[PDB]
Amino acid sequence: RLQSLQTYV
Amino acid sequence: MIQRTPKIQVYSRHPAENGKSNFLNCYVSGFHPSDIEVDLLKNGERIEKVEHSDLSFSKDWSFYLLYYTEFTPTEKDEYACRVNHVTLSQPKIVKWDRDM
Amino acid sequence: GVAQSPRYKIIEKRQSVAFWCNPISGHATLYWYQQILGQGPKLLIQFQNNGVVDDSQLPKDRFSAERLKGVDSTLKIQPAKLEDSAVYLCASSLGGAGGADTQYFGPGTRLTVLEDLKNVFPPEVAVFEPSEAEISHTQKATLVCLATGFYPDHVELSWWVNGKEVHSGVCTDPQPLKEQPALNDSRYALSSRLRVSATFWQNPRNHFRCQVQFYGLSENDEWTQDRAKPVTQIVSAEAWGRA
Amino acid sequence: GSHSMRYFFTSVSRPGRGEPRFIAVGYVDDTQFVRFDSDAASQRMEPRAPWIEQEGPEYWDGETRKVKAHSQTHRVDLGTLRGYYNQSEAGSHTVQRMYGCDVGSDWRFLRGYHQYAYDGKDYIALKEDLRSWTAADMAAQTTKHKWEAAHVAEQLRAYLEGTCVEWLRRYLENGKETLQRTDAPKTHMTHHAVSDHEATLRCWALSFYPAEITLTWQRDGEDQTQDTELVETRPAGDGTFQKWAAVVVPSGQEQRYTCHVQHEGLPKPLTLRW
Amino acid sequence: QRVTQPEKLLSVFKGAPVELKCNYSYSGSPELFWYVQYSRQRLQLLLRHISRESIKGFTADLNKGETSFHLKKPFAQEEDSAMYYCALSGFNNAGNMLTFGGGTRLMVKPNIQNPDPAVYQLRDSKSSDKSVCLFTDFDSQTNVSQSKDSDVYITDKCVLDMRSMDFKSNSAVAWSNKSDFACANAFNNSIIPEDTFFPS
Repeated sequence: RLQSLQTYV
Repeated sequence: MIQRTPKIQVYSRHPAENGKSNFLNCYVSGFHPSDIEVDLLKNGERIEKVEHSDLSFSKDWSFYLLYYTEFTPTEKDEYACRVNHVTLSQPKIVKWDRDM
Repeated sequence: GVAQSPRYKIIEKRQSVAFWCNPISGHATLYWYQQILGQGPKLLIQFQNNGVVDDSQLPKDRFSAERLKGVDSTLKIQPAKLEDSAVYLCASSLGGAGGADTQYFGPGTRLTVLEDLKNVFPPEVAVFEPSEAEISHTQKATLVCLATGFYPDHVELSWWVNGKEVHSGVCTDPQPLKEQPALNDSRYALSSRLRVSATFWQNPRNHFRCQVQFYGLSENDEWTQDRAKPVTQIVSAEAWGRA
Repeated sequence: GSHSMRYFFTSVSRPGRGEPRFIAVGYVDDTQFVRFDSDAASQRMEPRAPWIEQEGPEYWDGETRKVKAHSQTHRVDLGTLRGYYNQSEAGSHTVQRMYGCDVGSDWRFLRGYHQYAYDGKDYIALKEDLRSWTAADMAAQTTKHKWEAAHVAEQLRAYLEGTCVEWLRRYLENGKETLQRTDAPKTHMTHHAVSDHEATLRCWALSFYPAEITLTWQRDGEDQTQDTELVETRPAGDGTFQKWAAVVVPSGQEQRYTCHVQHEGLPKPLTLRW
Repeated sequence: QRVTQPEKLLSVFKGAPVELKCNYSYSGSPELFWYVQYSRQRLQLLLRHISRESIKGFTADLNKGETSFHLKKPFAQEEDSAMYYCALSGFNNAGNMLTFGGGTRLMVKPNIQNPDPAVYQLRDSKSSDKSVCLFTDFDSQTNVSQSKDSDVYITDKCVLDMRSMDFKSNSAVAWSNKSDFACANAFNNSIIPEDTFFPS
């Protein structure tokens, strides 16, 4: 399963 | 902007037997960036209908890729892998040897 | 903090309008929210850098937004409907995780869309002096200010004593009531209280003023009728202490 | 043994020639099970191993929507990263992200990791406590400050210690026949004359899994990493792996050399002589 | 990303316990927030689940069985009077977008130590015999109702703070321009019988 949370640099 | 040179290995999925259907591999690893050109050659000519693995990479961020195609080794048929990359002054040929 | 302009806006329906938003310096996520009366904020559009992240709950038929350089953003309604009357809030985040982060909100833009401008009225303001009975009973003096007959509900009331704004001793109705509750276009009224010591009220050099800022029409709105055009304006009323 | 799950994200800008290219793969141990390529036709997460296909359609709708979502954020990241380094809009740049969880022989959480890379250089990594960041340069400090304020690590620690290992165990049980096997290496040795007084001995390990293996040469029983040659372990392309190690020895002396194959599918290490 | 705040209004006394409900319905991965907006102030963050933090005496605990994130505090204060908003960041939506609940107004009634309920009459400072009536100095238990006459206007009870004297007081105002309206017959809801009606 992929992690859900969308992060940005 | 970093650059790494691809390492090349040409080999068969199974031990070679003259006249026996097999798979010819060209494993390209350790390179950066990702755009790379890889052809499998029969008697010096590009083999069409070559598949390759999905792009991935190692702990140190360099990518690796497996190119492969169905073939039947004969004793006279030469086989090779030809790779071009921004880290090479000219394409590199690695010939398939039965024992490497 | 987040900046927004303008703070209040009256327009007629089928007209257009543009809101402006300046995020906190260096914030990569920007949001436009719509907050209708009695409801929570509802997201209109979310930007990361200059790109749109979430367009979904945005009426594309009439709403449009832009953040061309990933800094400030403009939202537009063309054309406006009555149902668009709401508080429009923009907000921003540092941006490392979009909305999964603290969101910092601007002050908002209270938009009021009307069937026509002819209903708009500034307030009348009147101060009522403290009663002698209350003085006698409590040795405190309560002044009352009424702002009456203003439409729509676009007022900020403040008290000014000897030329300073005062906050201690003050009580302003959080909401205004309807002057005739039957009507749709009913005018509003509002009250506020300033309570001071009896000695302060008994000093005839002390000057009290009640100040109501009204937000009505702009210089550009067409005005036709015999009464004065009800533009943004400050209406005050004063009283002096008396022995 | 130990087991692991890793995801790999790569995104490559190509200015003047469309959106960046985004590829995602997932592994369990040394076995790929999913892939996604933002240029491929299906626009879907796709299975690369037999056991994952019994998840059902909701898994694939789920994973496709998420992988598409993260394809957009590495797209944005390429824009942002070019600003942080004030590079021009003309050049092609790449972004990589890796993360995963390790599990022990009792199938409990061992460690977790989550790291980011820009143009093949370390940019930011989650430290081993899963609570603080290793940032390299000054542009990374910004990203570190953004992620610190966002509590990204707390969110990542919850995934790595919960969702990740739980789904690893799920995969480990559904893929039992492929993921929990041990194929002992088939071994042989070849001998090639080089000069009239030197000769190459090659020790071969074929058809072994997992990929960890040790091939060592000894002369009269003492380890000899002098005149040797040891190639990188390579995939056979049917799920198994391949390796060899060679030494050049003076002819007439081949019987003094031993190759020792260490692998988990081998109850006892293997000595081979010519 | 449904976020349900069931109660619109919560009214408690200073020093009584506070529980603002919040339930949510989301099939994915959520992050939960509470936001607060004090009057004439900006919407602002109160706390975040994953910070495991307590803010301004407030705690909230995520119950995943009950899908709740209730905001709790054992001793309510007057500075706590504000609007509260439950919010859900939904990780399976683009940009982990945020969905707010409907809001709950929190009113913390003050504790009037020395009540002295009286109704007064005030006269206008400009044009004559405009005048209004002020019910003031009643306890927080006194609720103020409107008037049967819809041409008499009556405002809710409102608390002012004379901080230099440390004195709190409630007040409510009624007026009418109906020229025969009296302060004696203005606040006919349930006031205290000890109410001081100034003589004339």
